[PDB]
Amino acid sequence: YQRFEQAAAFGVIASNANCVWIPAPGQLITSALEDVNIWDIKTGDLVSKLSDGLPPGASDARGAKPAECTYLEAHKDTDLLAVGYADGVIKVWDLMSKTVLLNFNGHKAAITLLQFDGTGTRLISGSKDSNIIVWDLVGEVGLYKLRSHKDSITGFWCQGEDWLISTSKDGMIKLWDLKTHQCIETHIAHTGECWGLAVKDDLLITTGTDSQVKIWKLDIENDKMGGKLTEMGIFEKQSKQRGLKIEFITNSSDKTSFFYIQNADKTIETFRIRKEEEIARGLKKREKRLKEKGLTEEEIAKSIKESYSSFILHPFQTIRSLYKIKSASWTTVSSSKLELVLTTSSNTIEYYSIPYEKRDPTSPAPLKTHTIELQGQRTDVRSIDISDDNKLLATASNGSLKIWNIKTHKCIRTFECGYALTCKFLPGGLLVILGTRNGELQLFDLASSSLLDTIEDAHDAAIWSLDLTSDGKRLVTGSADKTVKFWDFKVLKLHHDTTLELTDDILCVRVSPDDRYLAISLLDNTVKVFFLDSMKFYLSLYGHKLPVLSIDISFDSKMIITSSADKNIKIWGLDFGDCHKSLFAHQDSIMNVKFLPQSHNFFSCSKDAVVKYWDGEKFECIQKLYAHQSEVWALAVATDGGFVVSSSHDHSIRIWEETSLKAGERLMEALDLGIAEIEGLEAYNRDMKNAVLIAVNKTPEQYIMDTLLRIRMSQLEDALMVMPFSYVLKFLKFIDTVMQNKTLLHSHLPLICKNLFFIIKFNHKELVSQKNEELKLQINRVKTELRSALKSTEDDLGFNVQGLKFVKQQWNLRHN
Amino acid sequence: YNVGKAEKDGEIRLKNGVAMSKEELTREDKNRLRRALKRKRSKAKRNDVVDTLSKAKNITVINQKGEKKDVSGKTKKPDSTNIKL
Amino acid sequence: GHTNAVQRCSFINKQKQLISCGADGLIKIWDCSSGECLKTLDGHNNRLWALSTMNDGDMIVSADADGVFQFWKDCTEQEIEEEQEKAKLQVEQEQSLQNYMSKGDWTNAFLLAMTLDHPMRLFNVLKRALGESRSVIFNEELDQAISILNDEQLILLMKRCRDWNTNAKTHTIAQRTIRCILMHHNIAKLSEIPGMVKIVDAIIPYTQRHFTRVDNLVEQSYILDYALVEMDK
Amino acid sequence: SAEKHLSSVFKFNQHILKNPLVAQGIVDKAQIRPSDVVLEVGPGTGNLTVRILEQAKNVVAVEMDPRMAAELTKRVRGTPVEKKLEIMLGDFMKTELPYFDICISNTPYQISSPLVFKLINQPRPPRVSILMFQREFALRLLARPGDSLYCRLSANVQMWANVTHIMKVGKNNFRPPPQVESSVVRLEIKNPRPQVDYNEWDGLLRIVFVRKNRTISAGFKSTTVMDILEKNYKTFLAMMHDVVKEKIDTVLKETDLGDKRAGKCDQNDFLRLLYAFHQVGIHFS
Amino acid sequence: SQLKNLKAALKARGLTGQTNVKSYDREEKKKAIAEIREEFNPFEAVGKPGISKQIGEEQRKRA
RNA sequence: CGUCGCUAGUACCGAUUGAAUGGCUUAGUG
Repeated sequence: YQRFEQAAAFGVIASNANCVWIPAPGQLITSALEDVNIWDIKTGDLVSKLSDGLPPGASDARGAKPAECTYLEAHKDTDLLAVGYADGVIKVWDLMSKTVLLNFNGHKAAITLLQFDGTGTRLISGSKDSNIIVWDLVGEVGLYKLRSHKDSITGFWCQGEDWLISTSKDGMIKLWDLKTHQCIETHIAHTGECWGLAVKDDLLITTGTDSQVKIWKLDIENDKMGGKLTEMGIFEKQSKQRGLKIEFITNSSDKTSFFYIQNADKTIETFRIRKEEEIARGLKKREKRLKEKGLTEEEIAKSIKESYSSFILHPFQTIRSLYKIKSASWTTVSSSKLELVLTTSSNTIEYYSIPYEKRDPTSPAPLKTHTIELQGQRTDVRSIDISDDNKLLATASNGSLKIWNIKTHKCIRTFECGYALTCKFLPGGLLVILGTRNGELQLFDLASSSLLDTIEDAHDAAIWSLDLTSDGKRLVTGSADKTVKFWDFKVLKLHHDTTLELTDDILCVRVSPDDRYLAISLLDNTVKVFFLDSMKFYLSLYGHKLPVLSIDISFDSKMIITSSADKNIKIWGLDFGDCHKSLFAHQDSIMNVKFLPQSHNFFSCSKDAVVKYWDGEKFECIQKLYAHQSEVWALAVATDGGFVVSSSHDHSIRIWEETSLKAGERLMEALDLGIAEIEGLEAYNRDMKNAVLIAVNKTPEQYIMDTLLRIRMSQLEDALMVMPFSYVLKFLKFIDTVMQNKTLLHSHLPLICKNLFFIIKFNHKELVSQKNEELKLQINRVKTELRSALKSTEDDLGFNVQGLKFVKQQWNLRHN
Repeated sequence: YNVGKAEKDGEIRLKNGVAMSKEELTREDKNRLRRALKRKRSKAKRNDVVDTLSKAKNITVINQKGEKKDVSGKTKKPDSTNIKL
Repeated sequence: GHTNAVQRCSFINKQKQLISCGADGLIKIWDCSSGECLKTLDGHNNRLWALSTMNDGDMIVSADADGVFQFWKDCTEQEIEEEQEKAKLQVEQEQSLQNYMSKGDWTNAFLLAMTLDHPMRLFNVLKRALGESRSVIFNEELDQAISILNDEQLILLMKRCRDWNTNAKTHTIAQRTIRCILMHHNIAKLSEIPGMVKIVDAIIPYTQRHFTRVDNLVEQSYILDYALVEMDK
Repeated sequence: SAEKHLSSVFKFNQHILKNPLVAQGIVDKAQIRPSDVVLEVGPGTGNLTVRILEQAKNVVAVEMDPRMAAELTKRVRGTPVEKKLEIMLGDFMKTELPYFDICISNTPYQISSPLVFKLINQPRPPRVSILMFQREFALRLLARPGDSLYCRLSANVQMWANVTHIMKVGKNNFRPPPQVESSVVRLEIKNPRPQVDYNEWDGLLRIVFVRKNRTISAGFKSTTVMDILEKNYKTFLAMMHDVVKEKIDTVLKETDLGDKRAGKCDQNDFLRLLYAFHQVGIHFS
Repeated sequence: SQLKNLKAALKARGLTGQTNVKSYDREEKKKAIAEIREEFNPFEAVGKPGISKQIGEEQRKRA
């Protein structure tokens, strides 16, 4: 067959990933799914696009849906971009190189937040896997990681390499000592979940699920072993919804600290720290007011503490925007004015500039300098059509109608409309028809660039589907009104000719390429086929478990394929109304299934974001191509069949176009290494007068003892038995050095005693023959220290038991 | 005296003589101990006809309330906006 | 859910909840949305007539047919504030214990472990503290710390040492802890502590077994003087 | 967890026929068409069920004893007719039964009276049903007007269906032998259902059958009959004891029915009585 | 021996193991069943010649 | 000793002109 692949993707400015900003008023780099886009704020269009590679639909592309980049984080000085993907792989990028600088895969979940250190060597990585792994770009490895947090990493702050603060989704904030790799102290950031953190100077502010935002102080040199991060007060903000991101600004000349809090609702609420002598002036004033009120000195002091948070900071402005913001960034700083960039859930980027002087801003409301909507669509595409001439793509969603040229991938014409459900496009590229849920039928002409005629009362209910005859004279409408209505064009306006009653509402309408007959879907799970010339019922198609979502008619017109929410795609023979075969293609509901023109084969798209190619003759999936991260709402095929387009809830539009050591033996080796080492250490010291042990990070005597401890007991006696004498002499040297270290002896005395007795018993004749006078001293010394150790434990045992029974006797006498 | 189960619900005490309070265990050790328990428990004429009823597929059981259910005890077997949206 | 007839029904918490007085004398609180008895309040032994609520049910008064007036007052936030505070103390203690063990301040770690009831940390604090001692019983400060334990803490400690003693690999640690306590407390006082003697009962047999052991390991030791005296010849 | 559910609906606590001719006769008199689905009540071991399955497109067996259902299952397992048998276990008087053209039943005698009307009230009822009843209950169904056994049950069933005797079954034909004799009858439900209110027909039939051998006029002399009927007239006016007395007097006099006995009355006689009260505004039920 | 090959061959076609695993068309599975059954019957590993007498019998049933 | 599961709970993402309440407000009554 002929393989299919995805050539070029568009239609989305960026996904729900953080905004990354570079000055230029500024330029913003925001990513779309796996690819990265750069949008200049002044122009409103992208300067350039950064794409990883591995185009979707290619053989080398992985079957499973690709992971989008959740978090983009940049360092200007190195000119490098860190990309965090859903799977967990972190890819280092350079905007100039246009490729991946470095690939890091150590996180099992998506990366929550990121940070380049100023040096650029270390990149702090935070993931939802509850682990912070500090990644070294120049080292190409993770030097270490932090695991104490029990929930996802909502934020972290590391300006100084020495110390680190991290805040978790659970709500516990834990200061970290990096060199020791342990958390210094733990306090709850909030009773609820903590999602936002920000450190500046001594000041620490955190926001939780509740409205109130908590102010903290941290004294890095306190070293009190307690109260390292402490709260003075909590100030209640207006928005009950939390703040995902907190970023601050100060101007050194101004000496004023402004900041925003990016909330999960559209409004971003902002706050400003008051200037200290003004706070001092306010403190004096409030003391005055209290004296006129008559409060006592103790009362006067009390009110200062409660209002102390109010003394510190005040709101300079609350900025409100048209669309919900996924992320925001502090772009520009100036005492004269502030300018901010924010990326919206509706895929449009808004940028606001506000001037202020002294306490409050001059402008009562924020003003938007620029926007990015030319390439942006506010709502997901419900219905897509391909132009007959094949050089125009018609895109329809709520309150918007977009036409996209194939080569440019840029919107040539934008049309205002209603909640359009289905889109249809007449032959010759003159007109397009849109059907709204409100009941109105909207007709536009590309040359007019405006609506010709609207019939609000065409259908009282929603026009859930629409189709045209091959001649195009008759327009077939299927609506929730339970009646199929036929509209005939006249010269241009539409007039109603005939209506067909039906028992249920119409889900879809499909007119055959030959125009002989019309197929109708209904809610009762049944498909019906009517003769178009006579409007007489011809045959039904029964047995579907759930309603059919789409109906398509093959070019030969002998077979139709019904796609239904039951997740089974069924092909039906019209000549006699039989189902030739049924396939469970997708794990979720199948929206649309389209015959390839002049081919029995068909594409299919479903809620679970899987789009598949199926052969009519083989009746099996030709190719499984997975590109979207969300439900693929609709699919349209070119007249030639060269290219096919799909739309997903992500707002992205994709164009698809065809191209061994034995027990005891290890003890022998371990003994040689350590005894070689201890002989050296003694050898080196007398003169003054290996790699494995370093990795073990234990003493040469300690390393062997782990080996001895490692040996299983049942094989231990045989291990000693096979052991030659020359190594037994080494093993006696081992004990003496172990015996020198008193701490290790008592920890493992019982095991050492049994081994020594077995060896001496098993080599008593060999031992006695040896004439080494030094060997006397080794056996003598081990004896004296062994006796003290054994006697000590015995004396403690006999001491305890004797008094232990004494207690029993005394209790008996009392109760007896 | 013989070591038994933990008296406190929040602790695990093995026969080894070691007690394990749940709070101090790290997540990884919590997982294996759960798996360790799993292996321990894993190894640890009317009936003859009832399996025949469950063996057969073409048997429908009617309860007192009148509903039809299979032998296993499970019931043997729309909004326009939801289906299309 | 009411065992006897319900004679008063009044809404509280705005729409959210309804309180019902039953002829059993039982005042039941229900969630209107889910219709489930959240709480069952029993302050009367007789059947009820009057159920007056104030401040959206923050204050509830129920009168008994006997002539007893019983007043309930809302304390949900009060209870929630309490548990919140204890969690703050518990998390602080858990961290501080961890810091001390890394630092090696076994004495402070010892106190925290007993309060938090952490056996492994109680194992590690004593085990490696003994190791430092090996390099009166444990050390002057920790020995003093052992002296100050209250009756409840002593019983908790003795519950462990019993469980420690039975295993030969760990009896060594427990005995020294027993040694310190007998050496740093009035032995008379230890006997009055209820339940101590039954703990004392289990330690004795295992102590004797370990005493027969070790003595035997001692006994095998003059295999080495048999080596010395023999080759001296 | 089969025991979990089957034990929740049953506790797991009958005279079995041993005469092959009656089973052969019952199936033979059914005259089963090849394109008919049969509801079989009381399959028992399956001796009747297997024969029906041979000549039936489908057979739906309904059983009360989980013991006996399995023996049906074992008998038919791995057979060409296995696909054509569906066994419903449990009470079937409460469940809405499926479509069926013929009903062959070794019916439990306890549910004999409910069963006969469930078929009659079954929407689109079976065209013919071979039911096996006892002599006493069956003879009431077959009882004709003027006979000793003529009763309300006969009057009610006869107008919604025709019942005909097939054969007599002796108590020896079963073991352990029942204390009562047995019989087989054929019930043919009328299509279309005679358009008379189910309640009204019962209402008139009941008040006159309180004493079947007593005059109809006397049956309306009871004080409660006037009170229950008087309020029924108050219902007619909403959407007077002397008046309803007089109205009853005219009806029984004009129809010449006030001096005869319910035990000696035909369908037409009651229908005429049913009309004459409707004209004067009296509705029974 | 032969058992080990059976599990591996079945597993390669997806004939064994849990189906609801998170993180092949059925008819082709049936085709695999036929291939597995015929392949693991050496009598009908392969047997030496002359073991079976199917050809002699079938030729005769034709007669 | 591991990986993936199943159950309970906590929160998260956006679609279901999601639905239902209330605050203000356009316009029409009053």
